[PDB]
Amino acid sequence: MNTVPFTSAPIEVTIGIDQYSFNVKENQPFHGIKDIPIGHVHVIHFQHADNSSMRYGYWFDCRMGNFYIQYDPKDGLYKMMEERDGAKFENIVHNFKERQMMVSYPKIDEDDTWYNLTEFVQMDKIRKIVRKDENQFSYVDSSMTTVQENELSDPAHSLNYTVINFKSREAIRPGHEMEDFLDKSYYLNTVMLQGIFKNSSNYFGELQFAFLNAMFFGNYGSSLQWHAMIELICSSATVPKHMLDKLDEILYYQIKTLPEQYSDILLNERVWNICLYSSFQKNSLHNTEKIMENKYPELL
Amino acid sequence: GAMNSSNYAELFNNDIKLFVDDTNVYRVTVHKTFEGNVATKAINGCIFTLNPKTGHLFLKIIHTSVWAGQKRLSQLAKWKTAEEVSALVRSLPKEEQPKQIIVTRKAMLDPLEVHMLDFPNIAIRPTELRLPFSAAMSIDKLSDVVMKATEPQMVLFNIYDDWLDRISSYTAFSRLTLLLRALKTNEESAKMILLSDPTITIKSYHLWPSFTDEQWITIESQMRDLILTEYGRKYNV
Ligand SMILES: CC(=O)N1CCc2ccccc2[C@@H]1CC(=O)O
Repeated sequence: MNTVPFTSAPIEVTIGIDQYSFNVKENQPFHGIKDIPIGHVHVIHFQHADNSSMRYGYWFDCRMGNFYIQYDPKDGLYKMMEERDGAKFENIVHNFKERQMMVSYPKIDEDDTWYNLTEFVQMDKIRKIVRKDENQFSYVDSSMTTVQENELSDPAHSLNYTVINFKSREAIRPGHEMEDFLDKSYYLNTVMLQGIFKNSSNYFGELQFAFLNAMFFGNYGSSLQWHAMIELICSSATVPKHMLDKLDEILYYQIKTLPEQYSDILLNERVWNICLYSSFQKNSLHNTEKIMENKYPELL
Repeated sequence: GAMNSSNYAELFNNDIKLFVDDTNVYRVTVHKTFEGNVATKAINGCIFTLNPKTGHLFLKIIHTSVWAGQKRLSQLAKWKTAEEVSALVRSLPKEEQPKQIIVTRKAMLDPLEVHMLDFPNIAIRPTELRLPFSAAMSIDKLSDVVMKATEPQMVLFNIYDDWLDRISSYTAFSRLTLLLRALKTNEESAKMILLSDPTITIKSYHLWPSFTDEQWITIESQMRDLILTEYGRKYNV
């Protein structure tokens, strides 16, 4: 179990850690989060009580270092920092606990949800989408635009998701215009899987990261990317069978975790009706179809 | 963006543009078989690609052999249209290539955009004008060259004959659309109006009769009357 201490909590905030969230009052005695199931990935995120604009947060792996949060009164946000003095960090985290001013990461043993949502997400790939090499953790917020969006304005603050554009030369072989537009298998298998992502694990990892950035920060470009990566698979007549069966599990858990009252903003009606009812893979997403119908029938 | 009656005069500026109408590409007759069923038979079709400023019409004849052994022909027809328009553009020198292509039917947008990926500076747009280019096959000489074709063929016409010697492009396009709207609404009566006087001839190299300026005014009135008469008949007005 790892710990993320907080120096203090000078401003009232809602704090998310992975799929959980809790509230901290202004100047409340709060010194962070204890008992974190070390994993391969976590996210800690913030939405200030006095301004719910800008949700923001940090993706991190407890195995890469000792991280803590300190509020910056000049920039007005909670900042992640790495503590390079391990003896100092151990001194804090064995004491702050000893004072009992930390909240415990509340994991139920039956609940496998965080790893089902982040199975293919890895920090090394996160750090290529969010470029900031001096830190081992990665900052994302509600406003950051994607590289693709920028192409249609600060490259340092962009999300470098893989560009997917169904009406592009990359997606359409000259001489195969109708074929490749109606069946995106070439673009999925040769261009994306074999060429760019190299394997399905990296593809699913970016798909999962995009979903989570959309849900936790309300990042619109991440939502576009999530939907694009689903539609690319579903609109391909030829998809390895291991990929289809795994996709159904991935999407099921994403739909299961989505807030019920956030459906009007996090689910694209066109993409989902196409994937579940029209596409080549309409019959290949049995579990996702079943949760979507019984949880969000109005979208369909 | 889409074209409409606000930016209508823009059609006659000096940026080359082409209308593309695909409604006569896939054409069939519907008849009854021997078991009693109903079967279709394709007949030759055409793509109507018209530069509205100069009158130039690139009539690509779609020969029925295109369809042999193919499935989902109404879908294929859109992609075949897009393939041929792209080929036309590619064949042209750069300074003659269109800056914009306006499709009369929105279903043509994605096929044409995909086929035109090599030309990212050519804008592909729909229109909110209801244009009557589906009645192109009511023009006898166009219908005749399409039906007689035995292989794919491109035929060039000036759909304005020599009118631009005397009137503006704007006026010529209005006359063209009036004639075609009348032909679409009551083809036989519209043809009567045009061929009523055997002393006014169609030049071997023209599509329409050689009317004087004052005869065109009369003809246009008669076509407006035909269109309004048919409206009243249809809606009981
Ligand atoms: C695009 C278009 O309408 N063209 C260019 C190609 C071409 C070729 C043969 C005859 C006419 C045209 C017309 C003439 C013109 O409008 O400038």
